[PDB]
Order: sequence, then C-alpha cells, then structure tokens
Amino acid sequence: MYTEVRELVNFVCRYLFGHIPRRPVGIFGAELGNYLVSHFSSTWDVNHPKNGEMKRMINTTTSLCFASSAEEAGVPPSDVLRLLPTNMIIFANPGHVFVRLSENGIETPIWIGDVNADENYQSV
Amino acid sequence: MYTEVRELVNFVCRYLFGHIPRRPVGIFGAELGNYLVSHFSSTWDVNHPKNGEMKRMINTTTSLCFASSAEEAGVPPSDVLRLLPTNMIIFANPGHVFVRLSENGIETPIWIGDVNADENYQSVPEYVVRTAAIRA
Repeated sequence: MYTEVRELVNFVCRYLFGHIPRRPVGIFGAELGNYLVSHFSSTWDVNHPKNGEMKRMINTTTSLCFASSAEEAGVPPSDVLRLLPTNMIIFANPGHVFVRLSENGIETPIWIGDVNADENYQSV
Repeated sequence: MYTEVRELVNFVCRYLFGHIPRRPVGIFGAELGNYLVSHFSSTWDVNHPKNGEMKRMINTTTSLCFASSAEEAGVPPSDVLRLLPTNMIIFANPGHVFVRLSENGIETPIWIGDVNADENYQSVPEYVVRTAAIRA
C-alpha cells in the first residue's frame, strides 16, 4: 500500500520538479499521498489486486484531489493543473501502479512489485 | 542517500516493468541499489550536493553496473541491455537525481527533495497503520 502510493505520488510530482519549488512540492506530495492512502485502504486486497481497481483510479481532469493537495501546499491549483497532463487516468492496485492516456491508447507502468513490498518500505 | 538511490533504481526499472518478469526485475533493482550505495558513499556530502557529482554519474551504456546487476539477478544481461536507453547519463546528488545529456545540457529531473529525506517521517493516520499491521 505505502509503496504503491509513494510511486503514484512521485509520478505526479515528476511533472512539478523544476517548475515549482522543492518545499511546496513536498507538501503537495505528502498531502496527496495521505488522501490516497486513506481513499485506498478500504479496498486494498493484496490477495486480489484488481478488486476495487476502478474505485481507486484517479483522473487528472476530474479528481478533486489534485486541487485540494495544491491548496494545502499554498500552491495555486492552476499552477499544478497547468503542469499535469489532462485526461490522464492513474491506477494503483497492490503490486501495480500504472497510467493510461485514453487520448492516445498509451499505458505506462509506473511501478510493478511484490504485493508485500511494504515489508521493506524505506528500509536500508 | 537511500531515497536518491531508490529514485535512481526505480527510474531504471521503469524501462523494465512489464518486459522482464516481476521477480528478476526486483532482484535487479536490489542489486543495482546496493552497487550504487557503495559507489556513492565515499563522496556523498549533503551539505554540498555537487561535490563528487562527476564521480557518481552513470551511463546506461558504458557503466558496468547495469550488466553486473543483471547477472546477479539471473537475468541475461542482453535482456536488460536492449530495454535500457543507449548512452543516457544519470546523476544522483543529495536532494537531486536527474538526467543530463552533457555537462552544458539541460537537467531533466528524476527527483528533487530534502537532502535529509532518509531521516524524515511520513504522516499516516493511526487506523491505517493498525489496518496494515494487522493485515501483515
């Protein structure tokens, strides 16, 4: 769960790095991940990754979570939304984070791993 | 340190995901991560991120860490060789992982953050934490 959410968050933040200063991007990412980890928890079944998949997916054009995380970071939501591609759908299931661009029929695997990877979440 | 290595490793593995099976990719990333930690440790100075920048840079074609990490993971080095971009130069500094095609060229950011992210803590609601814990 934590692993997947982090990879999702960083994917989104990679549109922001270099454009928006480091500290508010960090706060934006933190708040986004907190929203996601709570919004995901109710359906996260590592024994059936696709279960709740469509309940968990977010849209860069219609999900409120991007604007709300931006406000928390003291960043005008228009600044983030200008930098994020439109009509981009992002999925996070146990072991699999990926994004689809319906405008072009392209999918990108953001992360694939063990559904129990949290066992070594930020370990050394 | 470990944050930056993880971001570098995951950058490289995003070329592999879905084209190399899950288990070998995971072992490749672990091995690459270990090599990088060793390779980065003697010059890593969080107070001066650029110090040692050149010594740390890696090249997807000419740096042997990719092939040897493949070998260590049972994956035929050719399988990884073909999936990675040719002659990409990747830098990892405190707070800053990025691609640069030449010393004068643009840095495309891979990750930017606190030089001390390794020591930082991510806020998670108690019930989420208990819920995860109980599931493991």
